[PDB]
Amino acid sequence: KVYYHHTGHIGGIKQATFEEMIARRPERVIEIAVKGMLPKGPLGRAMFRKLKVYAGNEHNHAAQQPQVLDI
Amino acid sequence: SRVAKAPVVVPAGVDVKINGQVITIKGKNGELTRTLNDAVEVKHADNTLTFGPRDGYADGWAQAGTARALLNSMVIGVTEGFTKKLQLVGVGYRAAVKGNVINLSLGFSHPVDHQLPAGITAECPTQTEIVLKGADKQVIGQVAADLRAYRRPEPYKGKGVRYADEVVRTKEAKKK
Amino acid sequence: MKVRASVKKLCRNCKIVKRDGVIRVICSAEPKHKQRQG
Amino acid sequence: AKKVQAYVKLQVAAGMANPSPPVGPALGQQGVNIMEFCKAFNAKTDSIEKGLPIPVVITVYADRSFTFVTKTPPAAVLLKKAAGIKSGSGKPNKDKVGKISRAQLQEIAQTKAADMTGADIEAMTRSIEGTARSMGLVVED
Amino acid sequence: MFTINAEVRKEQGKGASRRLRAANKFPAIIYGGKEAPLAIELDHDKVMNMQAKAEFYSEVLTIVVDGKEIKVKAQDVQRHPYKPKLQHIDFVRA
Amino acid sequence: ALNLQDKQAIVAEVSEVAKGALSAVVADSRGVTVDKMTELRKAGREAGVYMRVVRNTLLRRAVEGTPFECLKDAFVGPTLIAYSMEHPGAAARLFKEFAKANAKFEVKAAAFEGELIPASQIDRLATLPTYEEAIARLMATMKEASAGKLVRTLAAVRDAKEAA
RNA sequence: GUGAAGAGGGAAACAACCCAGACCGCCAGCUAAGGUCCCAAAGUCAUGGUUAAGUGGGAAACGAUGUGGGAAGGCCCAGACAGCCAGGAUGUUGGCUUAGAAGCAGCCAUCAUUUAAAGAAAGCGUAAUAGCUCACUGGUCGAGUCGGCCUGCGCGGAAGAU
RNA sequence: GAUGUCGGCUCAUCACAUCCUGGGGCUGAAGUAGGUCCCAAGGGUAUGGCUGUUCGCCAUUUAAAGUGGUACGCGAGCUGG
Repeated sequence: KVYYHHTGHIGGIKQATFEEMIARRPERVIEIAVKGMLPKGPLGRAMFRKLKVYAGNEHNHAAQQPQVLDI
Repeated sequence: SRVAKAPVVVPAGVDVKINGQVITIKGKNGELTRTLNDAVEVKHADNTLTFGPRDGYADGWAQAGTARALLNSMVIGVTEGFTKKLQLVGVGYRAAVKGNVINLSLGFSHPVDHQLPAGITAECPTQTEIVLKGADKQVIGQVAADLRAYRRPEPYKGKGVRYADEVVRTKEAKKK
Repeated sequence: MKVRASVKKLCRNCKIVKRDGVIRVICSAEPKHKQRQG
Repeated sequence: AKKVQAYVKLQVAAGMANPSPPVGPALGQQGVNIMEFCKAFNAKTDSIEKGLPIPVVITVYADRSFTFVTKTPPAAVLLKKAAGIKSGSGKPNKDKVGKISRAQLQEIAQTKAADMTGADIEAMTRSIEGTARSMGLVVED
Repeated sequence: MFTINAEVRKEQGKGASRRLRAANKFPAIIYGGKEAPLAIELDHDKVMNMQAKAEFYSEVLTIVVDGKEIKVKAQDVQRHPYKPKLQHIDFVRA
Repeated sequence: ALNLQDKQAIVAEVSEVAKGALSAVVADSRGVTVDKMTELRKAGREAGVYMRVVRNTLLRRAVEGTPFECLKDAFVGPTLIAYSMEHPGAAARLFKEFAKANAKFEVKAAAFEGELIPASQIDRLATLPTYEEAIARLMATMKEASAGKLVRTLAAVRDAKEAA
């Protein structure tokens, strides 16, 4: 699992292992895991902007009184 | 499968502490002796270790023999201690311990900084003779294994650090 | 090691053992037998 | 492995184990000092004819002290003398360089009797048959 | 040597034989003498792993069906085009 | 079933000779070592002793199908069994012939005419006076009991009454 | 047959494929092929078997002590299987070859002998002799194991202009 | 009712089946060196001549003188042999 991209430069694919992506900047494994689950352009941007992950275990969301949900 | 059927019957005075799947073997004359059984479920009884299938795996007897082997090796490590005297052939190489550190030369311009895991201790009578002491059968060979990283018994003239069983065997040119 | 395909028994101690999805010939007579893949 | 074997093999002429080449390398390789063996073999060789190579089978302890059985000359030396042959054919069965009767064979077999383990003087004879066969003597009834 | 069983054929035709082979059963007949051929169904892997010994064919067979026993020896074998598996075997009274 | 008869036959074969033996002797080696065994077969044909080397699986199944005397505790661990139905002293002599290039503590026990003979005692049976020397010790024993003991006691009560 | 002379459903969709043959309208309902975690309409479906490869969900030659089940069968506590240890002998360091030439440098013999027992040797090995594992024998050893065959599942072979 | 060419220059780009350093197995490899040999697309990757020349030959550099594709890349960039 190496998260394939070609943003625009240099011969080759460029890559990053799932482990680098969870150990450093940990948001992104789960971020580009839900990305492909939402439709096309406009509706898929509109569904996405409601979510936040931050880095992990550093949340600021005490004051709203969050409703717990188990998966 | 016959060595998965061995009831072990652990010795008197070895402390085998069971958290269900995690087992910690303690006693005198070594440190840091443990197993995480993850493929197989291990019940202790009072001392008769019994091996069977774990949730989310399908292979059988295959790690149950390993559990037997690995738990009993550990038990045997704390009781008598498995042989401790290790040694190397080839002039000018060495493995002289000075404290927690193993001093050797490889012609390198840096200090090699080869050092012991926390799960072993060592001392040396002579610069080519090393005695590693502990009660985990895996660790004593894991530091040997790193010592061997660039000093394997060579396949021609055989020089290297020599210990226990090793799967390079040495070979000859065709017979004279 | 040479990469190859299909593993055969070169000497009476070629055990032949499956490490990952590739079968290694590992022998304990001669170091000469290490075919990496099967 | 102790690296111990009973009945390690040697063949050296009864007056020539004073030099090392007639003993060859093997003895040295299992660590029996050649002079010490030479003195001990000389004490037991006087009823044996000199220069006839005697097989001697040694059993060895840990500390490399050694014990030795000395034997009457090979069935192959005796068979060469009795057939009027210097040497064997160098091919078994196909090549003939002579012939042997049973009565010359039963006496070769008694000359080995105290070394031969067999329970019958016929079994002992039977054992030396394939030694005549190898050297191009036909064993005739 | 072998003591086996058989059933008499419920269904005949091509359409009928193929639903037995879907179920890992196969057919037979015992011919010879003055008397009729007894058409029968067998179980496939009952005789496949017997016929691993050469004794299924070298020695006669006890085949009991509706309590009738006549004694029999194997005859010529029909096998599937590209599998050794038995499509049909013939038998003669012995 | 077995592929061969050798393992099942030998159980019957060992019980047969070993009830019958007037002496047999059960001794230890786990690899009897060839120089000595062949030297014990060489001599064995002089003396008329027979020797089999035999597994504790066979010896246990033998005790189970057939009753044995005074050897069936010495079958435990690695075992040779040498046995004689004739000249019982010679069976025991064979162990002093094996003791010469090898160890004498290896006997666990023996039986001799239904008697248990313990490991230490059998070195004495193997000493084996000849018939003239046997008659002569039977006389020393009777001349001892006759006149030697007689004076031995009367001196020992005379010393004791004499007071200091 | 379908398109040509056809809507609508599914397929990453096309001209032809699988369903099917658009009268128009109805915030009606069912069923088809094709679907049923999100994308996206419905099953993270229940029951039993099985696998470590994202195999599944990309193809052949070919091969192997990768992995499981099965019935029929040999071995199968009278002790397997074969690991671990220990013996591995008597003529014999057989003949030739050689300083020695020893099962294993090369070649021919390829056996016989006391044996409860050890091939004049399968494989290794100072290049060779020496030592070594190996059945078989005797300690440990007290249960599965192997050939045939049916069968679920795996493997590498399968490296490219973006 | 048209994607318009070779050789060369300019400017590049992507596949690794890597020209090379680098890590490492085998070797009938003593060590060195080579043969054998797996990983790897990151970076650097020479120049004058003759011919219309792809291809050729020669002189020379470089530790070294690579492999493949782009309307036979690239005239809504350059030539008219």
